[PDB]
Amino acid sequence: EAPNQALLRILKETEFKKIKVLGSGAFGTVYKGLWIPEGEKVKIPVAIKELREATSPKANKEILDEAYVMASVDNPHVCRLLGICLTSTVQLITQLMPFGCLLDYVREHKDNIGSQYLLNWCVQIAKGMNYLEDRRLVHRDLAARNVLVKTPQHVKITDFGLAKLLGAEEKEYHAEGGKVPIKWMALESILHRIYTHQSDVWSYGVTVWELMTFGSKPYDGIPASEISSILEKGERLPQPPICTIDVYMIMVKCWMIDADSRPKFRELIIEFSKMARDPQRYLVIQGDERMDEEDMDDVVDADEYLI
Ligand SMILES: */C=C\C(=O)N[C@H]1C=C(C)c2c(-c3cnc4ccccc4c3)c3c(N)ncnc3n2C1
Repeated sequence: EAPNQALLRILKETEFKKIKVLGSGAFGTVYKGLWIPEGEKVKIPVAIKELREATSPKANKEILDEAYVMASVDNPHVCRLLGICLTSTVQLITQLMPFGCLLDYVREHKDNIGSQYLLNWCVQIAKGMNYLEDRRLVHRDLAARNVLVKTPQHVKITDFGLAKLLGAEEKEYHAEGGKVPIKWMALESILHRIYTHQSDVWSYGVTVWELMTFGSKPYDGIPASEISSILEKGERLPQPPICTIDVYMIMVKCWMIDADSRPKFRELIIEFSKMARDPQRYLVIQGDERMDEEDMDDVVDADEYLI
C-alpha cells in the first residue's frame, strides 16, 4: 500500500476559547467553541468531542484510531479532523457544523424541507461515500445520525469510530464482536460480519430511507435479533409516502442479497443528480413549491483555513 502522509495536528489548550457544551449522548459529549491559532487573526468555529466515560487506556486507543482515519480524509462532503488536544482523555477537534446532524434536522424541519433539498443531500452523501471508496475506506456506520449539516445546502459525513482501511488487494473486512447498528447493516454483515463498500451502500439505502421518512426509525418496533430473519424472508423497509417508485427502487436496489448487484456510489451520484434536476417528478411533498457572538470580524470557517 501507499504511505499515509497525513498530518496529525496537535492543538494547545490555550488555543480554544468560548467552549460551551453542545450535546451529550451515545456519541459521548460534544462542545462548541472557537479555535484561535496563535498569531493568525482568525477565529475558527469548532466542535470538540470526548468520551462520557473515564481516562481508560482503551478509550484513548479507540479515540486515536478514529483520529487516524479522520486525519486522513479530505473531501467537501467528509468531515476532517482539524486536530487533537492531548488532555487526559484525548479530545477530537473538527469543524463546527451549526445545524447539527441531518437526522435531527429533518425531524425538526419536516414541514419546510423540499424535494430539492432531499435529493441534493442524497447526491452529497453519495459523493462523500464515493470519496471514501476511492480512499479504500469502509465507513461501517453510515446513517442519518452520522451526517452533519454545515448549511441546509451542504452536508458532510462524519463518525469514523468503526471505519476500516482495506488493503491494496483486500476486498472485505471480517470483524469480530461488538455493538453494531444492526438496523443499518447488510445481511452478510449480520450473518458473517463481512463489510465492504457494497455493504456501506446498504447502509446508504437505509440512510436515504431515513431522509424520505423525515426521520423515522428503521424497523420501528422489531427488536434487533429479528432483523436477520426478516431480511432473509425478503422483507425490506417500506416505500415512503413522498417517494415515487423511481426513488424507492433505488433504495430497494441498495438492499439486494447479492452485494455486487447493488448500485455503486458513483452511480447513486449520477442517478440522484438526474433526479435533482427535476425534483418534483421524483418526490411528492405537500407545499414543495412553497418551501454567533460578538467575535465575527475575524471568524473563518474551517473550509477557508488551509494548513
Ligand atoms: C445526529 C444526532 C446528534 O445528536 N448529533 C450530535 C453529536 C455529534 C457527535 C456532533 C458533532 C461531531 C461529530 N464528529 C466529530 C469527530 C471528531 C471531533 C468532533 C466531532 C463532532 C458535531 C459538529 N462537529 N458540529 C455540530 N454539531 C455536532 N454534533 C451533534
